[PDB]
Amino acid sequence: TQVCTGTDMKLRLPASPETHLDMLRHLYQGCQVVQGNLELTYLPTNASLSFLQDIQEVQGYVLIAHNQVRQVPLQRLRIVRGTQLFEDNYALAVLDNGDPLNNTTGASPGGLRELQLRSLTEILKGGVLIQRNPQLCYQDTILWKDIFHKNNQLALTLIDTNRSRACHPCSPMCKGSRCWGESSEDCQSLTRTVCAGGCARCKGPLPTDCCHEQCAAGCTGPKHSDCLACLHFNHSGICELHCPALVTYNTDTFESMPNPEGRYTFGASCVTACPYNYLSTDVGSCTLVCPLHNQEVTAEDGTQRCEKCSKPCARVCYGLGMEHLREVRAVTSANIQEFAGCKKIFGSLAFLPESFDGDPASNTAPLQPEQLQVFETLEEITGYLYISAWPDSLPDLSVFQNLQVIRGRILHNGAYSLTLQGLGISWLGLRSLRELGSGLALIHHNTHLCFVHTVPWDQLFRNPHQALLHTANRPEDECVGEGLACHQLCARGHCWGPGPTQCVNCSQFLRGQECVEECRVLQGLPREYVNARHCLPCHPECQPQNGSVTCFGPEADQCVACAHYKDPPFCVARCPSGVKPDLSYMPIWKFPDEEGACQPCPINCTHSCVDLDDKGCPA
Amino acid sequence: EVQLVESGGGLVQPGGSLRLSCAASGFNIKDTYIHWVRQAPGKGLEWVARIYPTNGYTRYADSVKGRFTISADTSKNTAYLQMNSLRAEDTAVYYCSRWGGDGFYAMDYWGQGTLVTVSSASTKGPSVFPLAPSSKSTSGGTAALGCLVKDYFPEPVTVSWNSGALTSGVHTFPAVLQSSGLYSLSSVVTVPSSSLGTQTYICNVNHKPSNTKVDKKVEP
Amino acid sequence: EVQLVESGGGLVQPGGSLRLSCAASGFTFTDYTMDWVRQAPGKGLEWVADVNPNSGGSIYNQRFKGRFTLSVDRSKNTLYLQMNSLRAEDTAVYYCARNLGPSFYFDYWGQGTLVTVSSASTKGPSVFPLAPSSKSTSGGTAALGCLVKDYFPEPVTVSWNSGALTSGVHTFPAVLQSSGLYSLSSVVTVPSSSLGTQTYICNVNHKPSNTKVDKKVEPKSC
Amino acid sequence: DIQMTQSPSSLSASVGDRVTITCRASQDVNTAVAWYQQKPGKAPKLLIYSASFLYSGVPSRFSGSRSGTDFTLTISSLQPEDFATYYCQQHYTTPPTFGQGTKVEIKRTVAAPSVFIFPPSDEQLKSGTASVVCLLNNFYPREAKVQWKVDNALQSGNSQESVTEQDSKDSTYSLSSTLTLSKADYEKHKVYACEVTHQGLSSPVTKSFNRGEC
Amino acid sequence: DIQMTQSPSSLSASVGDRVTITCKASQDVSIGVAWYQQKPGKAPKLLIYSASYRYTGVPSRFSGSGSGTDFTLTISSLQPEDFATYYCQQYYIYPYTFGQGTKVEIKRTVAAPSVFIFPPSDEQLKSGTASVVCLLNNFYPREAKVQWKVDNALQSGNSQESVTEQDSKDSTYSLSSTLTLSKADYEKHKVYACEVTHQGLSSPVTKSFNRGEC
Ligand SMILES: *[C@@H]1O[C@H](CO)[C@@H](O[C@@H]2O[C@H](CO)[C@@H](O[C@@H]3O[C@H](CO)[C@@H](O)[C@H](O[C@H]4O[C@H](CO)[C@@H](O)[C@H](O)[C@@H]4O)[C@@H]3O)[C@H](O)[C@H]2NC(C)=O)[C@H](O)[C@H]1NC(C)=O
Ligand SMILES: *[C@@H]1O[C@H](CO)[C@@H](O)[C@H](O)[C@H]1NC(C)=O
Ligand SMILES: *[C@@H]1O[C@H](CO)[C@@H](O)[C@H](O)[C@H]1NC(C)=O
Ligand SMILES: *[C@@H]1O[C@H](CO)[C@@H](O)[C@H](O)[C@H]1NC(C)=O
Ligand SMILES: *[C@@H]1O[C@H](CO)[C@@H](O)[C@H](O)[C@H]1NC(C)=O
Ligand SMILES: *[C@@H]1O[C@H](CO)[C@@H](O)[C@H](O)[C@H]1NC(C)=O
Repeated sequence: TQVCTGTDMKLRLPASPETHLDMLRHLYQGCQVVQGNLELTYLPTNASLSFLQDIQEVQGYVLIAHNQVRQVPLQRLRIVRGTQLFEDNYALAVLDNGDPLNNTTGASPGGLRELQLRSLTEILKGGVLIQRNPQLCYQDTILWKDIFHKNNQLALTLIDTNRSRACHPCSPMCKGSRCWGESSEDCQSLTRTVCAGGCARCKGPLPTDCCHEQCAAGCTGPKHSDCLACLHFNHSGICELHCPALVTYNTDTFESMPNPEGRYTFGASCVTACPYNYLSTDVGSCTLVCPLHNQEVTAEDGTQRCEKCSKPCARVCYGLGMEHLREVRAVTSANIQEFAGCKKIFGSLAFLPESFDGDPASNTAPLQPEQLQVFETLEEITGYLYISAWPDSLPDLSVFQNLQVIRGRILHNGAYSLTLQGLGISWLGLRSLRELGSGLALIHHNTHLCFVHTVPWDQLFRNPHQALLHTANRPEDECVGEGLACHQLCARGHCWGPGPTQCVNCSQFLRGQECVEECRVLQGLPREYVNARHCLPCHPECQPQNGSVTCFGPEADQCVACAHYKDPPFCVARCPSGVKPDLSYMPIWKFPDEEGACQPCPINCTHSCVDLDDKGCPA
Repeated sequence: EVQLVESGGGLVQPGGSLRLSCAASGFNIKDTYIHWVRQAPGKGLEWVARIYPTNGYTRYADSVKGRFTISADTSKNTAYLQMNSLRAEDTAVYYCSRWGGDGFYAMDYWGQGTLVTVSSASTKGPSVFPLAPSSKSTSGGTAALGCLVKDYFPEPVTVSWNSGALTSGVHTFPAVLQSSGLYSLSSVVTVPSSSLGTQTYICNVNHKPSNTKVDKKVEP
Repeated sequence: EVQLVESGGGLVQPGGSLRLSCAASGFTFTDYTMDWVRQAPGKGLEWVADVNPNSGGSIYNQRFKGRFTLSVDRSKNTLYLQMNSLRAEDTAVYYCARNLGPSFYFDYWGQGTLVTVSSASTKGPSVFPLAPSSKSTSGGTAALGCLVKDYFPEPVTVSWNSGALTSGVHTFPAVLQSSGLYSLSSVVTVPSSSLGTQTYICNVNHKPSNTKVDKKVEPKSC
Repeated sequence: DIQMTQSPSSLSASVGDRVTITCRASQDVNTAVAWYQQKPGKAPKLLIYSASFLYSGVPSRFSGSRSGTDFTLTISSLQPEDFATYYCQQHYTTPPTFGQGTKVEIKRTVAAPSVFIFPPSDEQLKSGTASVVCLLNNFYPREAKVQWKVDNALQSGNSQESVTEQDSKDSTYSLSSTLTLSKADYEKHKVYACEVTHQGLSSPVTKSFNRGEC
Repeated sequence: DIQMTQSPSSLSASVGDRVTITCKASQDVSIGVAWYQQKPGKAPKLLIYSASYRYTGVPSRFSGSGSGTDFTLTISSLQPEDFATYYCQQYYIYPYTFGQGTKVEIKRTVAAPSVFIFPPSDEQLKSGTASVVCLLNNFYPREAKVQWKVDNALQSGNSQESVTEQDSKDSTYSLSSTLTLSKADYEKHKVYACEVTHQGLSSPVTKSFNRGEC
């Protein structure tokens, strides 16, 4: 996909800064459109970063900070938009790069030295910030107001030009001092200043060079289907003001008729349907959260839709960050009451250290692990899952055994979905877990933690991008000094924890939550049938023939026969006589046959058949 | 009284899908087995499926093995029937029933049944057209008056004798095979020589595939 | 949270046109369809229009068919509403609101504004006193004031000695007269024995006219 | 699985007579048999539960028995209201089967047809839908001999047979005997030919009028 | 349009009153229903959607009810915050039609209007707009049949009143009706009167001045 998701970790140091580089390389590989923010933080000179060349446009903003490289590979970047801004004030900030006068004799320690944003033409919103970067040249000679949008000139710009080295100029092959950088490939192009009059975008001094009005990033030819990247949208190479209509009206009655020509909205794109972890909308958008009075229903194909509840929509449990908890970081002893029996939590789940040793000042209880038994109906999580603390009593994450899927719409640090660190436990125990909708999985700094490399991560993603992050944990050669691994019966050795209850896919059978070798068909006392590798008893009457069995389905009438008596089709060990009518007849005093037929009574009452040639029917 | 309701069925495309219903009255299906029995109209009976709603365990006939799925809502105390992948010979009369009583493994209490005549939906109804009525040339002593139902597939019938005020003997010429599966059975009533001209013969067939109300009577 | 900002309310003559602006904030702009609803002063509400930020489709009244046009700017989350020729039938406070359900009904409501449809320009108030006579005063607790005749536009700032005493003050809701002019009356009930010495001064300023009025009351005999 | 023979599936008798029904099993089914009744338009309602016990709320003119695989429902007295299709089934094993559907009639004398005709008007005289309606009455029984007296032509495939619900004035039924070709017949032959033949007709009856009578 | 019929248009009550005001529709729209409260000089607020469901933040004393066209709005217990004009509305039928409004006042003790007539002024004697004010103040209930007179007969057509938005302190009514005439119209008669009738007092009182009495 040419479209991918940016991150949100403004000036925070990374979680695992040794590995933090290769988080990006899996992330921004071959992607052109960013749904988020290009954040380039703490990058040393050894970073081969040439995978960044396929990036055309960021919808959000671009931040580059605290790095140690000489040049950056951001040159096919056409335009930035700035849905979000940095500090509500900036859209392009390059800060604090190089080395801020530490005790380190290096010739080129880093610092971005030229612009080399070669394809950058326009900017819609925001400001430009350049501060505290000694290793920069060529930045002052740049006319920003052309790069600013003409009809959008919130023109705050702070460019600190304190340098620490000598800057010989660019190539004199530029028409003036307008240059990206020192090469003749690196001249600053123009789309507003040489333009004039009613023309806003022109590719030269002629009025014929003036571009189409819907074209943001300039034009090749003067038609709207000729341009480079367009202003409001991009529908199939046509730069319309709107996505086409999703309904056709009477114009008199305005009667609803479904237009099939229309499209949905998604960022800068009009697309037919929404991508994988998104939501189709009645208005025709692809968003993250359904609007009000609107239920994310289980759609027919799984490509979900928000739709109107006729009744009130149910109280669906809000997790972290949504509509009741939009600031609360951790989980307290107070909010945890709300998760009683919840199965599809809307919102995230975070396990901070302070989740478990609660503040008496902000007077919360240190949490009890017995209280964690409330998470056991949980099917699906839209939010993410932050885990940093865990009780030493528990060697596992067995609270989350029942959890199938984590969509991970809101992402941790704008990027992450499963976060595991700082525990020391040995396995997880995530026996239902099968699909991560987006985000990455990070596992680091845990003492005894084996079994992660055994997890078949191929079945758990819906892009060719999202990999696993193992580092800094229990060594694999020490995991066989244990002598334990996935069990015999795990399909291709794929297990969560140790033992028979832990395989991802079993090979033989299912006895509850326990893959077993065989089931009691012909061998043991609680005999159980087979339902496509599922072993269940009968109502306890497959009276085990030496070679066979006596009621197949748990409805007790199928394998062969009875055991003691027959109430046909069913069987008893004693012919019962109940009192609870629901129609006035009881099971009247059924006499057994020789061959087990509990057979009822000839006379109504007073005369015979109380099974012992006696009395017992009243009145 | 145990009383049930079977509603929703009728002519759908072959291969259709539909949840039927069966509502309790004065009992609970916590301790009751529910059933369905189809019947080709005028033909033999045939058990279909059964449920115990506390655990939802299903049995089936092999003709409907795996395709249909019984379902119930004991919280609503209202059993259902999700039908799936309707076939060529699904044209049959359904009924919902009970096994109330752990010895009483019988179905004497029912609902009413809704006919499910799912087929290719031929769109045509009858053709009712007059004559010159008199009493001159009776070959014997009896003439005729009625309205016969032809050209129809399936069978909804609205043949009126003054808005159904004379339900005396709608006769039957049991439905024959026409070209597109269209049918023909009687609603021409055998009459004496007593009801000639006393009541009008007005019949307007609300034939649900077409609503072929030929606002016209056969008048001999 | 969910709040709106509206602007564009001014004055027009019958016949011209005018823009509007509804600013929105604090919610997903492309998941709700902002609409327009009006209300006539002293009369009922009325639905105006309906538009998505997805097509720009002005879905509006057959009764006002072809007369008003919607143009959104979802880059700035702000839609414009144009005007057309009419003769004071639409002199109404205009409300921006979001279609809460995705059918036609509303929860939030802007502060809104009215646009005056008039070919008549401004006028200062015709000063008149509301003085009862020396005989026709109350037996102990009188009542008197100032008549605020024929000013334009709305609204005024009436007070008594810079709003000294509100004991029995009565500034009435204004009316528009049959010659088209706004007018009102404003009185105050004081004790009658205090009138022998004390006399209050009505301070009536109209800031778009930018003219204040200072006047006191005398029960002049005939 | 289980076969449930009902021999025959229809029979005729008189009011106040013994009933003898042959519901035959097929296998080692022991006991769990139930009888049923439904009238046309009704529900299948219980006759005998437990293979020998008449169900309550029903009068005791009935009888039950047990012999081998042929278990017999017996009513002492046939009644005109006691008239339906009749059924027997098992509940010994799943599936609960059925018998083929047996029937009890009210017998009368072997009799003759009656005098009726319905041709349509000229709007149904243009293109291929001919209602040669030959409505009958009074004849008995359903079982018939098949010959044709239609317009001096061979009739192999015109047969739209009929019998009705028994109204028992003389076990009234109405058999149908029709014809169908190119319907544009208002100027050639606006009427058609019918005659219905049966077992013991001492009165050959049919009806179709002649041309010119609209 | 469908006729939205709120009854009444105004009433008055005390604290803690179950008061039901309904908006019967002239055409069945029985599901798509809206409900609104607007304060004087403020925005509206949503109350009930679909005539059955209280919105988030709508307090417990409200109750959306009624199907068909009879649509039940009921404050079970009146609070001083609830003195506001309310609205019924459908959303079932294009185009989309509001109600007409129903004002809510407090019930309290009726009172005596401060009934006063007003002679003209001397700068009016250079102006010409013969504006005589019929002044009333501090009374209860709502309506007051008040009109002008000329010498024995009425005066209508060209006089205007001025009602007040009601107090919350004591909720007392005040009004100035101004008959505005010309100077020649003042110099035409003598006796110009005011037809003050109100339920808060008993006798129909007329207070007036004259030409020479001035
Ligand atoms: C607006 O939307 C349209 C469609 O909705 C879409 O146009 C896309 O434009 C790009 C760029 O021109 C196309 O990508 C090309 O694909 C062909 C086929 O593989 C390649 O040969 C092209 O190769 C060039 O770029 C490569 C980058 O790796 C180089 O290696 C190579 O040497 C060439 O320089 C190029 O990749 C794309 O096919 C279309 N269509 C679609 C459906 O994507 C684009 O989203 C927007 N276009 C504009 C002008 O705004
Ligand atoms: C990074 O690259 C430089 C050469 O550019 C090399 O000297 C240095 O050793 C590299 N860093 C590491 C950690 O190897
Ligand atoms: C540049 O450096 C000087 C000296 O440290 C200091 O004033 C500040 O950091 C910068 N000043 C300007 C004007 O850029
Ligand atoms: C497990 O493996 C078997 C191999 O036969 C396969 O058929 C089955 O679909 C697998 N199940 C899952 C849940 O992957
Ligand atoms: C099977 O054989 C064992 C001894 O071999 C005997 O005790 C038992 O009764 C037999 N039958 C069963 C288990 O049904
Ligand atoms: C027959 O027996 C049942 C239960 O034993 C009883 O409820 C019923 O009343 C009896 N019949 C009569 C007629 O009393």
